[PDB]
Amino acid sequence: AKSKNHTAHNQTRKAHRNGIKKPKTYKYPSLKGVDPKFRRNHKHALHGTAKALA
Amino acid sequence: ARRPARCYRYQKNKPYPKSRYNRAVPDSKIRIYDLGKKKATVDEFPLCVHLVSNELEQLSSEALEAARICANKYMTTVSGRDAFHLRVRVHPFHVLRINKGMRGAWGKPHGLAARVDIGQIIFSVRTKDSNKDVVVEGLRRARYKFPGQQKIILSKKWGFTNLDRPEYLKKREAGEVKDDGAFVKFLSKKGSLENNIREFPEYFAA
Amino acid sequence: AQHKLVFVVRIKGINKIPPKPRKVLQLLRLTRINSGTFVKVTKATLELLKLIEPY
Amino acid sequence: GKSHGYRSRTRYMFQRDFRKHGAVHLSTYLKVYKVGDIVDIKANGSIQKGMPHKFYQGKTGVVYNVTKSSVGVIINKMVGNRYLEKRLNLRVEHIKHSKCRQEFLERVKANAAKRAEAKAQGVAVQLKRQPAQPRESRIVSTEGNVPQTLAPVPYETF
Amino acid sequence: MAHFKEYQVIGRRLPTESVPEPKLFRMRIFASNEVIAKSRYWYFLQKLHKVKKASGEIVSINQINEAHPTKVKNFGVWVRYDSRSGTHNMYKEIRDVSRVAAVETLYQDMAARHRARFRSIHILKVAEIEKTADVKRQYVKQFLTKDLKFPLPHRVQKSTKTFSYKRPSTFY
RNA sequence: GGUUGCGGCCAUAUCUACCAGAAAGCACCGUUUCCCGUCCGAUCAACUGUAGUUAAGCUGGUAAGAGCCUGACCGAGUAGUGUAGUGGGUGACCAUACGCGAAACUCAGGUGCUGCAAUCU
RNA sequence: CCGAAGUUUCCCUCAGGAUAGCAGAAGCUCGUAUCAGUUUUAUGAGGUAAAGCGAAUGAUUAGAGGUUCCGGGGUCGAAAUGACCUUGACCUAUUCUCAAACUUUAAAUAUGUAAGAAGUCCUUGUUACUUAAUUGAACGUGGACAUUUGAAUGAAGAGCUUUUAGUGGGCCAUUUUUGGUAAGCAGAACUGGCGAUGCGGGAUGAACCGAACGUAGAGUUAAGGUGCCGGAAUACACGCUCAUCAGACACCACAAAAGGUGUUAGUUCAUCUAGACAGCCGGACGGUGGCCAUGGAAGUCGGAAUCCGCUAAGGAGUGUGUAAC
RNA sequence: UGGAGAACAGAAAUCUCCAGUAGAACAAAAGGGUAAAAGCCCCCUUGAUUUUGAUUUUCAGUGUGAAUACAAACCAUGAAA
RNA sequence: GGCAGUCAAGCGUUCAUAGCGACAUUGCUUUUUGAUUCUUCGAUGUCGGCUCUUCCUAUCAUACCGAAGCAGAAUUCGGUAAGCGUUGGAUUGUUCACCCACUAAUAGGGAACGUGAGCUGGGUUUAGACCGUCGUGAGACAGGUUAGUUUUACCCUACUGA
Ligand SMILES: [K+]
Ligand SMILES: [K+]
Ligand SMILES: [K+]
Ligand SMILES: [K+]
Ligand SMILES: [K+]
Ligand SMILES: [K+]
Ligand SMILES: [K+]
Ligand SMILES: [K+]
Ligand SMILES: [K+]
Ligand SMILES: [K+]
Ligand SMILES: [K+]
Ligand SMILES: [K+]
Ligand SMILES: [K+]
Ligand SMILES: [K+]
Ligand SMILES: [K+]
Ligand SMILES: [K+]
Ligand SMILES: [Mg+2]
Ligand SMILES: [Mg+2]
Ligand SMILES: [Mg+2]
Ligand SMILES: [Mg+2]
Ligand SMILES: [Mg+2]
Ligand SMILES: [Mg+2]
Ligand SMILES: [Mg+2]
Ligand SMILES: [Mg+2]
Ligand SMILES: [Mg+2]
Ligand SMILES: [Mg+2]
Ligand SMILES: [Mg+2]
Ligand SMILES: [Mg+2]
Ligand SMILES: [Mg+2]
Ligand SMILES: [Mg+2]
Ligand SMILES: [Mg+2]
Ligand SMILES: [Mg+2]
Ligand SMILES: [Mg+2]
Ligand SMILES: [Mg+2]
Ligand SMILES: [Mg+2]
Ligand SMILES: [Mg+2]
Ligand SMILES: [Mg+2]
Ligand SMILES: [Mg+2]
Ligand SMILES: [Mg+2]
Ligand SMILES: [Mg+2]
Ligand SMILES: [Mg+2]
Ligand SMILES: [Mg+2]
Ligand SMILES: [Mg+2]
Ligand SMILES: [Mg+2]
Ligand SMILES: [Mg+2]
Ligand SMILES: [Mg+2]
Ligand SMILES: [Mg+2]
Ligand SMILES: [Mg+2]
Ligand SMILES: [Mg+2]
Ligand SMILES: [Mg+2]
Ligand SMILES: [Mg+2]
Ligand SMILES: [Mg+2]
Ligand SMILES: [Mg+2]
Ligand SMILES: [Mg+2]
Repeated sequence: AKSKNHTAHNQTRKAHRNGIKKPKTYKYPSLKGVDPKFRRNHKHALHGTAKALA
Repeated sequence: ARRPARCYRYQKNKPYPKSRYNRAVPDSKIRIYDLGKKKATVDEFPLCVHLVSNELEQLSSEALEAARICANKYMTTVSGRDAFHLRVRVHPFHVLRINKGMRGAWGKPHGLAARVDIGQIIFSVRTKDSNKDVVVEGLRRARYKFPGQQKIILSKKWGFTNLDRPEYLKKREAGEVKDDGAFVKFLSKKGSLENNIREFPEYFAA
Repeated sequence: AQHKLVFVVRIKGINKIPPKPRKVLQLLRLTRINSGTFVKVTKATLELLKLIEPY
Repeated sequence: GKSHGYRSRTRYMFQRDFRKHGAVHLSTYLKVYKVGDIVDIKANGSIQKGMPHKFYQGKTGVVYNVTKSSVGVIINKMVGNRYLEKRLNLRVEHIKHSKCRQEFLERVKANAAKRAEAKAQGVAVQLKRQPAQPRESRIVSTEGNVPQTLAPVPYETF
Repeated sequence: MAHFKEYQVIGRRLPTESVPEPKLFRMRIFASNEVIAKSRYWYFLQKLHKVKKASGEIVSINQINEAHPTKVKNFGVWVRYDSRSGTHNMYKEIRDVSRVAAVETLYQDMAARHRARFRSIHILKVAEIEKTADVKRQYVKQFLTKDLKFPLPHRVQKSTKTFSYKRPSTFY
């Protein structure tokens, strides 16, 4: 027989039990999707700075 | 018969006008909205009386016609066909549907209705001030054709203009009004000076 | 001078409160019928008191 | 059946403003985005390439990447009971620098001045903003301003 | 409401830089306390002027006592109120020793006779009718005749006990 | 201040009708061997600043001008709306309380501002 | 002691599963952070409510003026890019009324971001990237600035992980809302509930109002009540209402149009101490024949109204009206 | 699209001027977008290619489809950006 | 579907309202039929008639009245009224219908569409069979036709008497 199709009733209450957690931030995010030409150079730049604080 | 009007009394649905989406709708019962001496000039008929809705509701096209005919007939018998101008101020644009089980229940067009607010003018009549009692009676007779409560109100304005009776008089004593068939054109203190002096010679002359 | 301090009493119990006023009531430490607190008046606190007026 | 294409329900959202159709003015292309900049996303419907999905319209995020024609923006999207990080590649015509940040920096600067000025002058300064306060007391004279009595008006028809 | 007081309430739009001394508006408000009086003040100001409590300030609230609280006066009272159908003006007359007593009676009357609650009523004006010729209502006029006397027939004395050992008399 | 080149914002800059414009610039304007392009040296190309001209373009000004722009305690605290009641009303709907608050309308004002470079009674 | 779900996606799936969610348990790393179903300040986004249509699109009522090197009725007119009278068309200025799939405008509520040490400023290292370049970009060194370190309120600790149960028929109320004449009907939105929940109130009742529950004592109250049933004023106060079907408290256990010299208040016109309104009372004719009609008219088998008498008083005049001054 | 002009030629053929904010067109529904264009006509072409990654929508943040921005090549076009 | 209002353009020789009544519009009813799917699928016996009681009133008759386009007679509209009656038959399983006839009158309805341990079993609605249409066929038909087991009370209450 026919039934209910859809509702969001009760869904915000479920969502707020274990809260809506903001996603958590770090110093130093991933260089993921950053332009490869930039990344390739940036390796070379960081190499030299190590060989210099030594 | 047709379905009783109680079935379509209240504004339950969003407006459903005739349109490119809603093609095959029947004609309105009311076609004439202006009766009596519609050619009459603004100066002829100072007194305005209104029938006014006191209800948020829908009026059928059939009730508007029936009320029109009633109010006209009475005013023409007791005062004569050229003694008043009657304007119907609501046009039935909202199409009513009818189904005719509940699978596939979207209705077909049944008839037409006018959606009126509280305070909305349904009918207006302008006359000479002699003829107040007649017009008030003819509008009183019309009320029985409509559902809900309507009120009969004597307007402070001159005829169908938007001016209080003293205001209009002063503007006519000055040359600031000119006849434009049934209605009227007012001099604005704006626009080209040349074209104003064409249209309103009697102003300026003073 | 406009008043600088209000005292607030919770006058309604803890059932059938909408989410927004329910949060505000918790932020003012009013979590029980007839509990009360002092509030320093400012635009920031006046708009809280608007939200919880019926309670 | 139902329909949920990529631009479903955008009829008004991606319309140009009235009398503001046609070419994008050049200042849009001379703005310089740098990683870390905060930008607001607002699709220009005239530029079909590089266009954000309608969800991001009116969302603000941070630039994480700069390419020839475009910037990468990070947005936090709520999915279920948590925020996922989304990375968008937008052409610059659909982006503008957020003035929220521009006007915060002016305060950081102004605070620095005040704090320096305070040490050298040799006192102590309040640098936190305060909410609008209750009005203090005040005397209102009636000189050329005797109170004028009003009463409620009767009902009239019009 | 309650037992009424009458209050002068004086307010103004807040000063701007452009307009440093705004015009003061005054109302006489019948209300059972000051808190209600201030609320009514804004209620009416907002019907008349572009102003609202947020953009305005009360400069004064003062209770106005009756000048002669044991002189019997005939008051005219003009009222606006909302029926179920429409809105009406009305003149009524009330004989009492104070404006505050006249208004109590007015409110009770409009409730009795027209089922108009406090929310539905505006007191437009209250004024002592200085001369007896100017009283327009028969129900007041009849108390202004010379050497008025009248009996109170059919007196009923309230009993303290449930039983009485003699049939009561209604004489006076 | 004018003018040109390149602009920014993109009508306070647009539109209609008239009138004015020193100087310089800009322009129209003269020519067809060459590169080049056309049904057509009209456009586009080249050549001469020489023969001519402010007629037009352009710039400015005028107009109880149209449009546009700004403001107003103008309309209007109106319409609408968030929150509240064992409020009213047969109902349709409405009033009140604590808040937020338009659009049309009306009136007043306005009618390009400005950057880089060069040039000019 | 803690404590749900009837929702998401996929499935020959729709009385079932998997999946995510909600729930328990075990903790772990730390110890007042990072935070937050909230406000504020600043800054964005939005095309719903309203509004608009002498603004675009579409719909729509009415006249007015103007024009056909042409539409057509009337009639002259050899024919005429003729002569006009009149009806559609078209243009101009107006006018009445509308829109879920129209719109210049445009709320309220809801909604993104920010409000600092992972900061700010100064200084000058690295690179194969970038620059005309000793320019930038990104990441650094060293230096400086620390509690009023950059709004409010709160913080019951904050953060992190593994694992597993039940559930995956829902239903109701207020508000927004679609289909339908409507439904205790069907279907969505946000919140609160019932389900899973007793207790006081609404006689009674899953969901309404109040309020959520260890065992007791005392006090005070909520919602609802206080003639008697029944704990509590046959309290106080101003009015209204008499029903030969009165009425009597939300949800809720229904009544309308239309009417009433029932009674109460009120609005606006009118009269009135120079005497009204009632009622009893007399008279209600004379007269440039003014004036039509000659079957009569100093009103009638039909009237277009108009003079003149003494007077505190009128009128060519109806209730039967010989056809008649 | 309209106006005013030109043998046959007329309401409609083709030529010309003026007005024209898009009232047109853009394969195909509808909505959006577009005027020295995204429309119309002309010239040259094969980026409708190679190598694999990241990203957005639908979402479990799986797949498929579709799409976005780069990298490393090799090309097209254009005086060039 | 059924029944009733309001308004009054007209009809009614004349005359809106004796009697009627267009265009409209407000309701009531649950004797129609739909709509819905809440209850019952470890079963509430499923049409009609027969029998019998009681209830409603929206009154067909009978009582007493008002109105009339009420002279009389006949009739029509309306009030209080459900006290009292409301039938015999032909055809059909019928409900409904239809006709004959008598009558003061042959009103309308409800009570689990009253009433199957009260009947009956004509219809419908198992299994046999025929026809027509449909189907290649097995078979289908809210199409026609014919034949087809109707069970139990001694308990409780109710009622009737003792
Ligand atoms: K199913
Ligand atoms: K379903
Ligand atoms: K009516
Ligand atoms: K508008
Ligand atoms: K329009
Ligand atoms: K699970
Ligand atoms: K599961
Ligand atoms: K409960
Ligand atoms: K209860
Ligand atoms: K309470
Ligand atoms: K009892
Ligand atoms: K995908
Ligand atoms: K059923
Ligand atoms: K069953
Ligand atoms: K018989
Ligand atoms: K047999
Ligand atoms: Mg389900
Ligand atoms: Mg489905
Ligand atoms: Mg019916
Ligand atoms: Mg609907
Ligand atoms: Mg769809
Ligand atoms: Mg593409
Ligand atoms: Mg040339
Ligand atoms: Mg010139
Ligand atoms: Mg509540
Ligand atoms: Mg618990
Ligand atoms: Mg499969
Ligand atoms: Mg089961
Ligand atoms: Mg809209
Ligand atoms: Mg929309
Ligand atoms: Mg609207
Ligand atoms: Mg929303
Ligand atoms: Mg499981
Ligand atoms: Mg399922
Ligand atoms: Mg299940
Ligand atoms: Mg259901
Ligand atoms: Mg269950
Ligand atoms: Mg009850
Ligand atoms: Mg007691
Ligand atoms: Mg009534
Ligand atoms: Mg994915
Ligand atoms: Mg696809
Ligand atoms: Mg059983
Ligand atoms: Mg059984
Ligand atoms: Mg049984
Ligand atoms: Mg009866
Ligand atoms: Mg029944
Ligand atoms: Mg039965
Ligand atoms: Mg049996
Ligand atoms: Mg039976
Ligand atoms: Mg039985
Ligand atoms: Mg049988
Ligand atoms: Mg058989
Ligand atoms: Mg025995």
